[PDB]
Amino acid sequence: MFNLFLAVFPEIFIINATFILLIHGVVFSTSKKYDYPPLASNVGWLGLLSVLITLLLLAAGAPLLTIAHLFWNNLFRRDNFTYFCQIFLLLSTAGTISMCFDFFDQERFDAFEFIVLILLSTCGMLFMISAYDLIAMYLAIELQSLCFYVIAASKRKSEFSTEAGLKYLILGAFSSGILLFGCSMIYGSTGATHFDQLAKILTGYEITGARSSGIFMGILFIAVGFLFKITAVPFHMWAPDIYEGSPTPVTAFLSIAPKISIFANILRVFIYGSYGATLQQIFFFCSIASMILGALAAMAQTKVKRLLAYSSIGHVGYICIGFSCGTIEGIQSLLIGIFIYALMTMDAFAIVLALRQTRVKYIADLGALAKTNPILAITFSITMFSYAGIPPLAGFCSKFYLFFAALGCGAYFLALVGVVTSVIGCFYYIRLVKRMFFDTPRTWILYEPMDRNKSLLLAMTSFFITLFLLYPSPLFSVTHQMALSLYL
Amino acid sequence: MILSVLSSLALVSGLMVVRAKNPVHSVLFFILVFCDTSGLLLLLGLDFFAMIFLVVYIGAIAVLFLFVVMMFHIQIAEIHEEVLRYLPVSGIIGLIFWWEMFFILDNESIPLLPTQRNTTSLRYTVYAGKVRSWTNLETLGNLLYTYYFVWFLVSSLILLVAMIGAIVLTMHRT
Amino acid sequence: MDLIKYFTFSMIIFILGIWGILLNRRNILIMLMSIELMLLAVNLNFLVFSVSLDDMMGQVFALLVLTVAAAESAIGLAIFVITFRVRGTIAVEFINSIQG
Amino acid sequence: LVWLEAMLPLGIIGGMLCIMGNSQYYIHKAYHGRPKHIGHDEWDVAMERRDKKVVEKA
Amino acid sequence: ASGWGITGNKGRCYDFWMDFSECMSHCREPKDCTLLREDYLECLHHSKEFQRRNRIYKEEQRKL
Amino acid sequence: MNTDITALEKAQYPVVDRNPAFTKVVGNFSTLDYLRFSTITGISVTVGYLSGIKPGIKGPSMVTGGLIGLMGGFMYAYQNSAGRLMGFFPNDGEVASYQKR
Amino acid sequence: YIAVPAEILGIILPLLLGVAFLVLAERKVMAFVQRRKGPDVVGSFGLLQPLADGLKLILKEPISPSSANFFLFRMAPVATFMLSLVAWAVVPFDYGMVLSDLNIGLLYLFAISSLGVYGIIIAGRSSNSKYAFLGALRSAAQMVSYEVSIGLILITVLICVGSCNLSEIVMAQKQIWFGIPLFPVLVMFFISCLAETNRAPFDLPEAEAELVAGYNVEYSSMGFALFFLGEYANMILMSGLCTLFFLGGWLPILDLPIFKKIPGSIWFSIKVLFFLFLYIWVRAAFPRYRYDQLMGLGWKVFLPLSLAWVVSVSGLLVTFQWLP
Amino acid sequence: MMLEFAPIFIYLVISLLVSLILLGVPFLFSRFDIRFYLVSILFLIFDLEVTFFFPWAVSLNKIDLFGFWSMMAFLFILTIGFLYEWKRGALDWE
Ligand SMILES: C[C@@H]1CC[C@@]2(OC1)O[C@H]1C[C@H]3[C@@H]4CC=C5C[C@@H](OCCC(CO[C@H]6O[C@H](CO)[C@@H](O[C@H]7O[C@H](CO)[C@@H](O)[C@H](O)[C@H]7O)[C@H](O)[C@H]6O)CO[C@H]6O[C@H](CO)[C@@H](O[C@H]7O[C@H](CO)[C@@H](O)[C@H](O)[C@H]7O)[C@H](O)[C@H]6O)CC[C@]5(C)[C@H]4CC[C@]3(C)[C@H]1[C@@H]2C
Ligand SMILES: C[C@@H]1CC[C@@]2(OC1)O[C@H]1C[C@H]3[C@@H]4CC=C5C[C@@H](OCCC(CO[C@H]6O[C@H](CO)[C@@H](O[C@H]7O[C@H](CO)[C@@H](O)[C@H](O)[C@H]7O)[C@H](O)[C@H]6O)CO[C@H]6O[C@H](CO)[C@@H](O[C@H]7O[C@H](CO)[C@@H](O)[C@H](O)[C@H]7O)[C@H](O)[C@H]6O)CC[C@]5(C)[C@H]4CC[C@]3(C)[C@H]1[C@@H]2C
Ligand SMILES: CCCCCCCCCCCCCCCCCC(=O)O[C@@H](COC(=O)CCCCCCCCCCCCCCC)COP(=O)(O)OCC[N+](C)(C)C
Ligand SMILES: CCCCCCCCCCCCCCCCCC(=O)O[C@@H](COC(=O)CCCCCCCCCCCCCCC)COP(=O)(O)OC[C@H](O)CO
Ligand SMILES: CCCCCCCCCCCCCCCCCCCC(=O)O[C@H](COC(=O)CCCCCCCCCCCCCC)COP(=O)(O)OCCN
Ligand SMILES: COC1=C(OC)C(=O)C(C/C=C(\C)CC/C=C(\C)CC/C=C(/C)CC/C=C(\C)CCC=C(C)C)=C(C)C1=O
Repeated sequence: MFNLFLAVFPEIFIINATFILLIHGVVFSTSKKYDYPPLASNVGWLGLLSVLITLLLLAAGAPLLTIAHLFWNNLFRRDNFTYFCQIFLLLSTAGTISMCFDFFDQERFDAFEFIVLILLSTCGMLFMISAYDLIAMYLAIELQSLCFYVIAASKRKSEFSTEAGLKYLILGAFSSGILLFGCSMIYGSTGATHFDQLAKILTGYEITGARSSGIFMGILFIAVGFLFKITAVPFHMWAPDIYEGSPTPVTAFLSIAPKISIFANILRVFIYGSYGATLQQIFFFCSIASMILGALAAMAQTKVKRLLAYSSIGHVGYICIGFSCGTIEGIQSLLIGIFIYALMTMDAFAIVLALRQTRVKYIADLGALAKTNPILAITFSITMFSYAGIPPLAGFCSKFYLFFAALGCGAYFLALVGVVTSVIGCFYYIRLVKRMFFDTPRTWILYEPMDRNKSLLLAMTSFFITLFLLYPSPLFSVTHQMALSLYL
Repeated sequence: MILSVLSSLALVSGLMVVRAKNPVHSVLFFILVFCDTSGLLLLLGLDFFAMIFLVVYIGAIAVLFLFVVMMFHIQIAEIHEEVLRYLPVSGIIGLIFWWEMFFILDNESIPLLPTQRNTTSLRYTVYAGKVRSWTNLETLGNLLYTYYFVWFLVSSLILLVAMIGAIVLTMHRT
Repeated sequence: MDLIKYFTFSMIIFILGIWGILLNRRNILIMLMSIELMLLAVNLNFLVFSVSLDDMMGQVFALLVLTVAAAESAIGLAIFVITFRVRGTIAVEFINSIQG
Repeated sequence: LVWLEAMLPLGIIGGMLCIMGNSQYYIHKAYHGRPKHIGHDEWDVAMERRDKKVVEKA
Repeated sequence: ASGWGITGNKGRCYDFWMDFSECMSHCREPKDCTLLREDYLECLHHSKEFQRRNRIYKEEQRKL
Repeated sequence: MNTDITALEKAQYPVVDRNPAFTKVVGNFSTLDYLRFSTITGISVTVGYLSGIKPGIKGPSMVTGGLIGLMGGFMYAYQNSAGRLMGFFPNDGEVASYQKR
Repeated sequence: YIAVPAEILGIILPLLLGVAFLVLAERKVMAFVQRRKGPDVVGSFGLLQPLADGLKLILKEPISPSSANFFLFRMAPVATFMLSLVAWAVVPFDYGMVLSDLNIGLLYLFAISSLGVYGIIIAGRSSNSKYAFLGALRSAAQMVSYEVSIGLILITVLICVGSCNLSEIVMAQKQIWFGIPLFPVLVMFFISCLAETNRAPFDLPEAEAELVAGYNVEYSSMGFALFFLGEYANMILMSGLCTLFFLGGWLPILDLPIFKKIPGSIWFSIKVLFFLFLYIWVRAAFPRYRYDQLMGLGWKVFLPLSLAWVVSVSGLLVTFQWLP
Repeated sequence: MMLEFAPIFIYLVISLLVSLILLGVPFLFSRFDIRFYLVSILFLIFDLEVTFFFPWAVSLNKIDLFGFWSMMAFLFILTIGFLYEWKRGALDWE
């Protein structure tokens, strides 16, 4: 009996460690004897440790995660794809946590519950990746969402943070209701919620004239929920406001991990299921809309956070082009894009968090940065050029695939849109470089140097961004492996 | 006919939820909607869910809403607005949803037209399933804690998040 | 005709929630209430289908969805409370400062 | 023995409870011909419906 | 598809489901399992049964 | 409760025990298992101590870190030992001990 | 179904009489403890006092203050009174003596209890008086707080019985009354019942002298009477529930032919009378808690103990395989 | 069977009529306290706990040890939450 639970050792450990940290934090934060010490950094270090131990347990036990698969079948499904997705999710969570300590001590954000909520949301996203039934998928999505709602409003006396939370909760709850409605329609039409059963029922028919309008609209509503989650246009406008109004570590965490989890869900639901061309057309139109709107709105922005939010919207458009084309290379390119975008976003938010120690808000606040911190201005410039997709930086992969699929699926309007939006993006990315290097403002802002954690993370992500294309084989092989494991 | 009565009550009570000028009144009508829903559940033979909808939706959730809305003391000027100018946008959105979504089951689940003949005699009775009948309660409890226990525990995690968030966002210790 | 009548009941509840979103631009508390109405309609959809299909999966998920609805309302009302506390008012013109 | 005054209202309450039981019990018995059976399940209902036929059609 | 019935016995449509699943588990073309699939879906919704009975009712209303 | 240990991906090494008992797995702990266990626990205690200095609770922080490390290290050692007995990990020692007792 | 209204009236009317005389019995017992005579002028031994008070109330002019919640103000007492009445549909007085033999009766009682709070809340809010509103909020919070412990004790009984049917709960005590092994649970249940019915030592609405205005202070004539009647009917119901769950309902004390001679309804009535006497006695014996103290007791004492009893009973019954 | 609910409805109708008769015959001759929200939240949580207890309590004979320990884990999570609330002062009304 005990050995059956080897399939959930990683999750058991992280949940138990989260409980231990909750108890530790609440017991000593309330201690008069110790004079109510702030425990955000102490619990943060212990939680980073817990995340790393979870990663060790998961990575080193790859076969064991598939033990007792028949017993666990109606609860979840673990395979190679989920293996790599969960490893990447844990790595992203560890990096995001490591970027938070200067924020904890200098702002004096003393709430250790922040770390606990991050860990519980990580548990939720882990269960999201392995979900193999509509019920499990919904429950894990809701756990993740509720944790985000709470942490988005963590600055509870701030107008901005409270506004972010309110908008997030209302729009999140609305989208979740729409998705749940879709799930109910699919169950009513097919008598099934398990992904295997849905695959068997729906395969071979798609729209064979006598199409289940119940099945067709259930798929549509579920897709609407998914598109809200990935911040695809027209279900996107929550994202810029929430990203800007939330505390910056929250914004960094939301920018990466939920995308990984929800894209795992989307792959395993749609790609593994079957209504077909309708849904790929959904993602096609949403990709085009996201690219165009992201480019234009980002061009309008004068503030750093909003610029990065709109940039992420545009990039999810680029990524969803891969899902749309419906090929093994499409899935592989989507995964490569997710990985590279995540690393670049981690780099960008490490810089943003470093600059938040002097309250960076506007793009113009970067003036004369090439004088006051030359190596920081260069590092940030490499990130921008990578965001623009200039070769040989890592960001060039997403552009290359966008056009590869445009000429592979046979889509020339898509190629035209890609060209135009890429040029617009390059303009608003090099505007930052111009501000740091070319401008001569009358008043300068002198920034405090970053802590060791962010400097090390920045140093590694900056080598990856510059040098990835010299040795890109491991990512290519692992992503091809994952794309194949979805069906075999 | 009985489903016509309950659906009419639900329709009117829901319109009152969304259209009452006073939010306390909205919470009270919401409570009427849950009562009607419980009636439908009793018609379906799901007495456990019928009672739980009273215990949780009315007994706990609506009470929370009422406590919060009552202490807010909202003035109507802060939330008033004329809705006559929304009739068209609601007309198109409602109709499209009406035409698509009230009739989605019609092609898959075609109704049996009631004829001028007693079909009740064609009801076949299998006494084997009637020797030991299960309540809704015990049928649900046979499954929640053993075959689908992981989802049960994840729901517990969701409730824990609710508790933590409620404390962290609102607590001001005296 | 039973199944079409049970489904249209839940359907009118869902459409009422949608209308409540559409008609309450100055009243975000009612917007939250409309979202609960939609969640109730989905829950009813699972229960009706469970009976119609003679299958228990609709019933397990209905209970879990009730748990989600409870947690959602708790957290949402906490966020409402803190927004009101910061502003002293619930009017929508005081929650529009993030834009662009 | 003055305390017996307080036992009269309590005795009246007890008699009231006995009435709420027995009156509803005897009315049901008179109408249905036999006392109410606790635990009437699907089997008992099917038995009564089939017994209507087996009696009336004899 | 689950097999758990609402009254504590095997679900009404579970044997049809299992026949369809067992067919699809070895037939490389789903068109070979079309008949079993439509039997499963007929058990869920009774569409063809009710359609035929409505035809009978229609003819009765026409000849009266 | 019906159970089935059968994994999706079969074991690539001889199966000494398909479903080893808890105490058998613990008694199967090797020197390398104990090294992993002790290293994880020691690192966790060290992190607890160092992160606890600024709040002033280095002792209790050491205890908390040590509890986390003890649980994680035991889970990791159990994972390795059970995987060896089940044939999922290289298990030369288990096979040698099995072919003799 | 044509005779169903006769059964319903045969329940409701004697219940209203029983409430009218419970008020008199409370006055009499309180007086006798206080070395005085209660009402003994209006009728012989004061037995006509309840009729006179009810007649006075119906002949009293209603006030209906100039509030903006004219409908809600009068409907709140109707709601609480109807809820107090409808719980008796599932109460069995003897074997087969019950209006509705609900299989889900325990959860139905819990639902009714949870619904009881709305009359008090609405009366406080609709009365247009800050004192009434504050008192109503405090009373509502107290009732919801003690409802948790009531529900957990219900779960303990349910674990022992294995069915939500009240008659089955009674007949499961043929071997032994549940109040013997679960005596601390019964004490907890009685105290929680006191708190749930806003009764002494938990009667905040009665604490006008303590600067705590009750939720019904603005009510006169028959709305106030409806609140009062619902409260006393709920006291009778809580006594009945204590009898059903722990004292074996209609069962005799000993399974002997001498005890089986007297009808089960009389056994049930006598146990209910004992519990009502304890209600009155407790009101006569002790002072009252403050609101904060009783809230602390609800959340810090009775909830943990109720949960612990749930765990202990379930674990013991599972271990030795004594489950129903 | 749902047959037993019909007397409850007729009982409700009669009780309502009695209420109207009794009530109608005499017509012939800005200080937000967060602690109430908090107690509402706690009641909601433990209300759902009782809800989940009911099927478990009637099903203990069939789910045996596995169901017992799964419910125990559920309770462990919720009781950790309760301990958090207790330490933070959510249960103190002074
Ligand atoms: C604690 C607090 C307090 C508040 C609260 O809780 C909280 O308090 C709680 C208290 C709750 C009430 C409790 C109780 C009820 C009664 C229920 O109402 C029963 C209705 C059902 C039962 O009705 C019949 O059921 C049997 C017949 O079915 C009868 O059996 C005969 O027939 C047997 C067979 O020959 C013989 O063998 C027997 O010997 C022979 O006697 C039986 O006598 C009779 O009862 C359903 O019936 C219908 O359903 C049919 C199907 O749809 C419809 O068929 C139609 O459509 C068909 C096509 O579809 C066409 O083919 C048809 O031609 C065409 O007619 C039709 O409309 C109608 O029949 C309606 C809900 C309500 C009000 C609750 C509301 C909510 C509360 C107030 C709660 C509230 C919230
Ligand atoms: C202040 C003022 C003062 C004045 C006042 O108001 C207040 O004071 C108030 C005080 C009131 C009295 C209080 C109490 C009673 C007793 C009642 O009479 C017994 C009730 C009847 C039925 O109930 C019994 O039966 C149940 C079932 O067995 C017992 O359950 C068992 O079994 C359960 C399961 O195992 C266990 O769980 C239980 O523990 C176990 O006990 C239950 O306990 C027991 O009560 C007695 O039945 C009998 O009558 C039958 C008639 O048909 C006869 O049947 C026979 O004939 C058939 C045809 O051939 C054959 O088919 C049958 O085979 C064959 O037997 C037969 O004689 C016999 O059965 C008569 C009414 C009266 C006097 C009240 C009058 C009005 C007042 C004076 C008020 C007054 C107004
Ligand atoms: C060809 C690529 C495609 C096009 C993209 C080009 C992107 C760059 C744009 C080119 C235009 C000109 C760029 C000018 C940058 C050169 C100046 C520079 O970066 O110097 C840095 C140097 O920045 C670095 O530190 C770069 C380190 C990267 C290490 C990469 C080498 C890896 C192996 C080397 C091993 C170690 C050294 C071996 C020999 C000792 C000095 O930084 P400061 O901020 O001035 O002061 C630093 C503080 N302090 C001197 C006190 C330490
Ligand atoms: C307020 C009280 C707090 C209590 C906290 C302590 C207990 C918490 C629960 C800890 C897990 C179980 C610990 C008890 C050890 C004894 C377990 C045992 O006796 O083994 C039994 C088996 O026990 C179990 O396997 C149940 C384990 C409970 C599940 C606990 C969750 C652990 C992790 C789950 C991972 C899922 C992801 C979590 C989602 C949040 C043997 O039963 P059987 O195989 O003979 O037959 C089965 C049964 O009798 C018939 O149905
Ligand atoms: C791939 C392209 C090429 C990459 C090349 C990689 C080469 C390997 C890297 C070589 C590293 C060289 C430096 C090694 C010596 C530094 C040792 C750090 C000592 C240390 O204890 O640092 C502590 C802080 O933790 C820290 O600062 C460490 C945590 C910093 C984040 C590191 C990552 C952790 C999370 C994983 C994220 C993964 C993201 C992937 C999406 C305390 O420091 P202090 O004493 O100065 O006091 C700080 C005030 N509080
Ligand atoms: C400058 O002049 C003006 C306009 O003109 C730009 C206006 O509009 C308006 C006011 C009216 C508006 C804004 C209605 C437009 C709203 C829409 C379409 C709702 C959808 C929301 C968004 C953000 C659009 C995103 C959707 C896209 C891009 C396409 C949908 C998706 C796919 C094709 C997949 C005013 C006053 C105005 O003065």
